Amino acid sequence: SSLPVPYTLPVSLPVGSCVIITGTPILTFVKDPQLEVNFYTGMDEDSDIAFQFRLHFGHPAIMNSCVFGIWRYEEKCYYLPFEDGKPFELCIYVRHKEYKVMVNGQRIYNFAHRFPPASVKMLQVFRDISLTRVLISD
Amino acid sequence: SLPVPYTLPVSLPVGSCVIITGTPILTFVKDPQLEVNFYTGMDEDSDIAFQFRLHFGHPAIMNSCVFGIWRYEEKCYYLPFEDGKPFELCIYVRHKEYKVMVNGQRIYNFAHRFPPASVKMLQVFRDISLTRVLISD
Repeated sequence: SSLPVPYTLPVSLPVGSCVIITGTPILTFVKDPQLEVNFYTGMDEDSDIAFQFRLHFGHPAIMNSCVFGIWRYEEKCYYLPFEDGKPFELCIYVRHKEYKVMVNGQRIYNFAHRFPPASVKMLQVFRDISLTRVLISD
Repeated sequence: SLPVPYTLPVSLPVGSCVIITGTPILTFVKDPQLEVNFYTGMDEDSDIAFQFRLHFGHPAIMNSCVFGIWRYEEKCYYLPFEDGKPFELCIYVRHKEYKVMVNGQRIYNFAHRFPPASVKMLQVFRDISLTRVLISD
């Protein structure tokens, strides 16, 4: 039913295209389960990354003390309410000057291009997910 | 709805529990959170023995890697549901630690950095409407 993880795919992502990534979080093996998506400008692991998207599936909780006006050593964890992950659709739409990032149809960010979109040659998707679909749409 | 910020003189001996209930407010700021401070005095310039900050959204972090060097991170929070479901935060005072529970789930044991007797004031604020604040034992 799925795709191997890590998943690597040569891609062309011109303006007007969209990367659609769907899957289910795996919340049972690591304390800070996350999704990582990389857009590489070449085919090697050596090459530059035009755009990395990392999404944490938990809620960060940060604890600390303030002594003599100075915050001290931070202690952090990720709160995971439900123990099954909510299936997600990540959509990265390529606009002329930005990537428009949507999670479950909700726009969360507009990331201004730091390389021309045509520089992207390869997509990588990995970490704490069961991968269902990866496609490039228009 | 209790006023926010909510500040309360408290005594938190071993065996007590701070119970805070409310519902997140997700519509005014991009990174809605809950902040709870245990102060060691009544002044706002008092020391904080324990702060608990919870982000109601999911952090998403974006960056580029150029010449092998990660560059400037851009961060945002994904806020699903519709609005946040109500929450219960329980901070149990044990002999050596606070046991932090969210919605009945123990998420963290924070070792005391001050004797719990040092705590004199509780403050609860940021992006919540507050329903109850009580100290039980």
